[PDB]
Amino acid sequence: YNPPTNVVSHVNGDWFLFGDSRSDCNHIGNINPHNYSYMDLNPALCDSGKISSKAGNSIFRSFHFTDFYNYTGEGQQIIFYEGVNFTPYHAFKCNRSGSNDIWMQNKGLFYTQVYKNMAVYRSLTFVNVSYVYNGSAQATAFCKSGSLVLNNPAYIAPQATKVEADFYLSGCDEYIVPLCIFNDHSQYYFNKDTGVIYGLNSTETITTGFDLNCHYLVLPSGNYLAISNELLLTVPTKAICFNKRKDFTPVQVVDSRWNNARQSDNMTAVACQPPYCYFRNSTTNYVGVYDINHGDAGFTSILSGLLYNSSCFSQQGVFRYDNISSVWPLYPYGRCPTAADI
Amino acid sequence: YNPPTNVVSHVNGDWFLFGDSRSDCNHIGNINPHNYSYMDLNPALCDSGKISSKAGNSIFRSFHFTDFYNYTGEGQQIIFYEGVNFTPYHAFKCNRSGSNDIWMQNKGLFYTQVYKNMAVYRSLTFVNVSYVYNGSAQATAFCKSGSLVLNNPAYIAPKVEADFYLSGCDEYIVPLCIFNGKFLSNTKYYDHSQYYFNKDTGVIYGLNSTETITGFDLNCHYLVLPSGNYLAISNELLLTVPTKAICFNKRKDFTPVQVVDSRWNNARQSDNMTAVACQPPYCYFRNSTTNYVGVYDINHGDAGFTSILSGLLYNSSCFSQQGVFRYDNISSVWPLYPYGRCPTAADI
Ligand SMILES: *[C@@H]1O[C@H](CO)[C@@H](O[C@@H]2O[C@H](CO)[C@@H](O[C@@H]3O[C@H](CO[C@H]4O[C@H](CO[C@H]5O[C@H](CO)[C@@H](O)[C@H](O)[C@@H]5O)[C@@H](O)[C@H](O)[C@@H]4O)[C@@H](O)[C@H](O[C@H]4O[C@H](CO)[C@@H](O)[C@H](O)[C@@H]4O)[C@@H]3O)[C@H](O)[C@H]2NC(C)=O)[C@H](O)[C@H]1NC(C)=O
Ligand SMILES: *[C@@H]1O[C@H](CO)[C@@H](O[C@@H]2O[C@H](CO)[C@@H](O[C@@H]3O[C@H](CO[C@H]4O[C@H](CO)[C@@H](O)[C@H](O[C@H]5O[C@H](CO)[C@@H](O)[C@H](O)[C@@H]5O)[C@@H]4O)[C@@H](O)[C@H](O)[C@@H]3O)[C@H](O)[C@H]2NC(C)=O)[C@H](O)[C@H]1NC(C)=O
Ligand SMILES: *[C@@H]1O[C@H](CO)[C@@H](O[C@@H]2O[C@H](CO)[C@@H](O[C@@H]3O[C@H](CO)[C@@H](O)[C@H](O[C@H]4O[C@H](CO)[C@@H](O)[C@H](O)[C@@H]4O)[C@@H]3O)[C@H](O)[C@H]2NC(C)=O)[C@H](O)[C@H]1NC(C)=O
Ligand SMILES: *[C@@H]1O[C@H](CO)[C@@H](O[C@@H]2O[C@H](CO)[C@@H](O[C@@H]3O[C@H](CO)[C@@H](O)[C@H](O)[C@@H]3O)[C@H](O)[C@H]2NC(C)=O)[C@H](O)[C@H]1NC(C)=O
Ligand SMILES: *[C@@H]1O[C@H](CO)[C@@H](O[C@@H]2O[C@H](CO)[C@@H](O)[C@H](O)[C@H]2NC(C)=O)[C@H](O)[C@H]1NC(C)=O
Ligand SMILES: *[C@@H]1O[C@H](CO)[C@@H](O[C@@H]2O[C@H](CO)[C@@H](O)[C@H](O)[C@H]2NC(C)=O)[C@H](O)[C@H]1NC(C)=O
Ligand SMILES: *[C@@H]1O[C@H](CO)[C@@H](O[C@@H]2O[C@H](CO)[C@@H](O)[C@H](O)[C@H]2NC(C)=O)[C@H](O)[C@H]1NC(C)=O
Ligand SMILES: *[C@@H]1O[C@H](CO)[C@@H](O[C@@H]2O[C@H](CO)[C@@H](O)[C@H](O)[C@H]2NC(C)=O)[C@H](O)[C@H]1NC(C)=O
Ligand SMILES: *[C@@H]1O[C@H](CO)[C@@H](O[C@@H]2O[C@H](CO)[C@@H](O)[C@H](O)[C@H]2NC(C)=O)[C@H](O)[C@H]1NC(C)=O
Ligand SMILES: *[C@@H]1O[C@H](CO)[C@@H](O[C@@H]2O[C@H](CO)[C@@H](O)[C@H](O)[C@H]2NC(C)=O)[C@H](O)[C@H]1NC(C)=O
Ligand SMILES: *[C@@H]1O[C@H](CO)[C@@H](O)[C@H](O)[C@H]1NC(C)=O
Ligand SMILES: *[C@@H]1O[C@H](CO)[C@@H](O)[C@H](O)[C@H]1NC(C)=O
Ligand SMILES: *[C@@H]1O[C@H](CO)[C@@H](O)[C@H](O)[C@H]1NC(C)=O
Ligand SMILES: *[C@@H]1O[C@H](CO)[C@@H](O)[C@H](O)[C@H]1NC(C)=O
Ligand SMILES: *[C@@H]1O[C@H](CO)[C@@H](O)[C@H](O)[C@H]1NC(C)=O
Ligand SMILES: *[C@@H]1O[C@H](CO)[C@@H](O)[C@H](O)[C@H]1NC(C)=O
Ligand SMILES: *[C@@H]1O[C@H](CO)[C@@H](O)[C@H](O)[C@H]1NC(C)=O
Ligand SMILES: *[C@@H]1O[C@H](CO)[C@@H](O)[C@H](O)[C@H]1NC(C)=O
Ligand SMILES: *[C@@H]1O[C@H](CO)[C@@H](O)[C@H](O)[C@H]1NC(C)=O
Ligand SMILES: *[C@@H]1O[C@H](CO)[C@@H](O)[C@H](O)[C@H]1NC(C)=O
Repeated sequence: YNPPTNVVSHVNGDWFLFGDSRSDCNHIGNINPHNYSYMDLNPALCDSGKISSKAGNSIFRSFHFTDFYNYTGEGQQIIFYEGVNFTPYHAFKCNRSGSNDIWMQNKGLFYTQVYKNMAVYRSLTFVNVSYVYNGSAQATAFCKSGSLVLNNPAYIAPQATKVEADFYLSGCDEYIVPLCIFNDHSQYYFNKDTGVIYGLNSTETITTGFDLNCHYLVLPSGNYLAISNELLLTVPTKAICFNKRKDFTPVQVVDSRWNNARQSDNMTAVACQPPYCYFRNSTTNYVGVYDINHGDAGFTSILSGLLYNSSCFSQQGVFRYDNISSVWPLYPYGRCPTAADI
Repeated sequence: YNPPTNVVSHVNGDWFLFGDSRSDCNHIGNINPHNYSYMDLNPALCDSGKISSKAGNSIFRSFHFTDFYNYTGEGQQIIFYEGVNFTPYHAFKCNRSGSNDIWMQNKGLFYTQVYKNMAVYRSLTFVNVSYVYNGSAQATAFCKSGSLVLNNPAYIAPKVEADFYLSGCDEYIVPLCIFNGKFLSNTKYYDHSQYYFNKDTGVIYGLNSTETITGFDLNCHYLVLPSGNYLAISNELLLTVPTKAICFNKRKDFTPVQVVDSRWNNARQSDNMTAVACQPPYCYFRNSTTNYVGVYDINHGDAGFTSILSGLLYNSSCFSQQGVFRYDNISSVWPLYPYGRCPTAADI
């Protein structure tokens, strides 16, 4: 009896968690009353030095908006428990005429690149992208909804019939940058070292509004050039920074959603696929004790696997022991049991 | 005893092999004496319906050149035993001051896409890519060496552009290439420059040239694209456009492919580009520990590789970096990046 269990865990001590208030030990200082029941993470892991988490935030939210947290962490086995802090609930769009679906599509495309690459790099952090433009027209902040203000990519208008800007990716093995457009102007990023050109022409669509479509390029270091044919130019101000190549190690991603009253999405589930990712989810509504949206038994149970080492990680779940079981593990990592007759 | 064995094999009947003369059951017709000793494949498999192979050819060779074979096959587990038919032995380059190194770079990048994608598609074949160019110039063939004449991408020379279409597949591999370095024109130097543009998604893929350490030849990138209506655009005098594509069909659960090293006898220079292309988790690389010494002639019918292919004569439970474990119950080593039903190395 060694069943596949619905938890995130680790083979050894070499792991790292990226999360939000539900695993942010520092949030307790900002709330009254002061206790840890808002967390799904067990408080014994607070001192572990293996968690980079921030209340109200997500990796995607930090990537695109001024509400920035510098998520930073290193490990062989990466675990994610965030994403909810940019959801349909927030109803983000650039204008009144925008579309939240475009932004849900972006969320899904972004996290796909995060997960794929964190299966091959130990280290994730942010860097500020140095960009230079001689057409000093400032940035406008041309995309706002409530307290969410877009600052990556930056907008540049022309001031002192074609606009360009230089940017520089440095210090990391590989970087994610956003390349975006509103769905008649084109947008190119050009690597001057390699000669590779990435671009986006604008084209209409039938079932959406009018908002910023982003693609997330996984780029090398180099001296780049952002170019545009018409008036507006978009350029990266932030990048996910990948370091320290490792043997392929699937990441673990926990479903980050609200209580059913608020509207959530399944874009991290879409992004999380085999062989690079295992998706864990409770079989219940998120019903928190601190408030309705924080401190749930189902998700506390999933995260409880971080309190011990486990042998084998599979699509069905985690097997603690490496010898025998009654189910064949799919897409395994670690020392895995057989389910043959012996 | 259940060790990781050095063979290519299959979990069940659902498999397919892509290869060359060393698994070409026809060809016996075109040689004298008529003996199957030239193959590393076992003749018993000749009527399996699961081999697409052609003597003298390789997938990369058919992709790029006039010497075309329509490689075609479908299976959950895919095995490749080809590649040697484009090697430094052939010493290909376009012009006088060309570079084979560039074409090995090209080889490595092509097979990287082939193996990655045959991990997630059942069916592989070739489609001809039809293109419309409205100028007077023809698709001329200026880049060849021996009996190898480049026909993909095409090469048009009178801003010039041409339509092209990707139909018949879920996804396609097409070449986007340029010549390295800056070409001269009326004192002023200019950069080689080619874009492809999807008119539906709006995505623009492009290449411009740069200075890199002599050896001026065609640098290709191999884009994995969806069906749609495309535009090939040039900012230089010359236009390049895809004439063939690798055609992927029938999405499948992730199933690592198996690649067998394809080299010559050591008297001829081979390359390791398929090894570089074959990496975990999407590919397992099998190679013998000896020099290729063939029996029909020096380059055909080797013991080491005949041994590796013999695993196709039976079903095997578990596939891993170290090799194929036949049985799914118990073993002495822990399988790395396993596929199938794998044994434990634990003490019961
Ligand atoms: C070299 O020779 C080979 C062999 O003669 C030639 O190979 C053939 O190439 C042609 C293209 O020239 C291919 O046609 C296309 O096939 C696609 C796939 O069709 C099959 O799969 C479809 C979907 O399968 C999925 O669903 C089923 C459930 O129903 C599952 O079983 C399966 O697992 C999948 O999940 C099936 O619907 C279909 O019946 C086939 O089984 C098609 O998608 C493709 O359609 C395009 O064109 C259509 C117009 O006819 C149009 O309707 C569509 O819009 C679409 O754009 C098209 O039919 C052959 O598949 C291919 N055969 C083989 C054996 O490889 C090759 O052309 C030749 N090359 C040269 C250069 O000469
Ligand atoms: C992760 O896990 C959770 C739990 O398994 C998944 O939650 C389900 O999410 C799907 C997709 O969004 C929902 O599908 C909707 O179903 C609606 C009708 O469903 C009724 O039937 C269910 C009983 O068979 C019942 O559970 C459900 O009520 C639930 O939500 C109520 C919220 O007001 C709450 O009062 C109840 O306590 C109960 O929890 C409904 O009566 C349908 O109208 C929609 O169109 C849509 O199809 C499921 O309902 C969700 N189920 C639960 C229990 O929350 C979640 O999708 C998983 N995440 C990912 C990313 O896959
Ligand atoms: C598949 O398997 C076969 C056998 O396992 C394997 O064959 C080996 O290939 C390599 C590379 O072609 C050969 O390596 C050479 O070995 C000799 C000594 O016998 C060395 O002196 C050579 O040294 C070179 O590299 C040095 C680096 O410091 C240079 O200084 C020097 O100038 C030389 O160029 C060279 O490495 C090896 O002999 C064969 N062995 C056999 C038994 O054939 C093949 O490489 C494998 N294929 C792949 C893709 O891995
Ligand atoms: C070369 O000249 C031909 C003229 O024969 C140009 O043909 C044009 O091709 C485009 C793209 O296929 C056609 O547009 C398409 O129209 C259909 C239906 O209207 C639509 O379904 C497609 O989405 C697309 O919009 C266009 O009609 C056609 N023009 C004519 C006059 O027939 C072609 O553009 C030229 N190619 C180059 C590279 O200059
Ligand atoms: C899981 O295994 C790891 C080894 O990778 C253990 O980590 C060690 O924990 C002790 C504390 O008792 C430290 O002194 C070591 O420095 C740790 N090493 C590393 C690499 O973190 C960990 O204790 C194990 N967990 C459990 C619950 O036994
Ligand atoms: C990169 O950019 C961010 C955002 O502007 C900088 O974050 C600010 O840093 C200052 C000084 O540490 C703080 O006072 C602010 O509170 C920070 N803002 C936020 C939203 O966190 C960051 O300093 C920059 N980092 C580097 C290395 O240049
Ligand atoms: C996020 O935090 C990390 C971790 O401190 C920062 O990493 C430092 O980056 C600088 C270069 O700007 C290096 O010289 C340091 O050695 C790095 N680490 C430390 C501990 O000093 C990273 O720059 C931060 N990113 C942002 C956008 O603020
Ligand atoms: C931590 O404090 C919170 C207060 O927010 C406590 O939450 C209570 O949970 C129980 C569950 O039965 C309810 O009876 C209360 O109504 C909850 N109060 C609120 C405001 O949500 C929680 O019990 C405390 N836990 C510890 C260990 O101190
Ligand atoms: C794709 O293009 C190739 C051009 O090489 C076609 O193959 C040739 O077809 C002609 C006419 O049947 C034959 O006489 C030649 O022998 C073929 N050449 C080679 C190298 O095999 C092929 O028929 C085209 N396929 C489709 C479906 O149009
Ligand atoms: C598989 O491994 C587990 C993990 O050690 C074994 O569990 C032990 O089983 C013995 C039976 O004699 C118990 O007394 C111990 O309490 C268990 N130890 C632990 C640490 O859980 C299990 O027996 C092994 N199964 C087989 C068939 O070899
Ligand atoms: C979109 O938002 C920007 C500022 O975020 C604003 O300048 C602009 O007026 C808005 N668009 C429309 C159509 O009002
Ligand atoms: C902006 O001007 C500086 C010199 O003042 C130059 O070095 C830089 O490359 C310019 N950027 C662009 C995009 O032209
Ligand atoms: C792409 O959009 C630009 C507008 O900036 C336009 O000039 C061009 O015509 C479009 N692409 C093509 C292939 O026509
Ligand atoms: C995500 O939700 C969409 C809603 O239409 C659904 O079609 C899709 O199957 C879902 N994907 C996953 C991975 O849950
Ligand atoms: C596993 O069981 C099978 C019987 O079908 C056979 O290979 C052998 O008995 C077992 N393996 C070993 C190594 O004993
Ligand atoms: C074919 O060649 C092999 C290798 O020399 C030889 O042993 C065998 O006898 C040959 N078969 C026939 C039918 O001549
Ligand atoms: C490349 O070779 C062709 C003939 O194959 C020759 O005419 C041409 O001049 C060469 N290219 C250049 C740039 O000189
Ligand atoms: C590449 O080269 C052409 C000239 O050959 C130049 O006009 C074009 O702007 C370059 N492409 C990019 C993206 O800068
Ligand atoms: C291929 O060959 C080069 C040396 O020419 C070597 O550096 C590289 O690591 C080799 N790769 C493999 C997979 O054998
Ligand atoms: C492998 O299994 C299939 C059934 O899935 C069977 O028909 C076939 O004969 C087996 N192959 C061999 C070589 O025994």
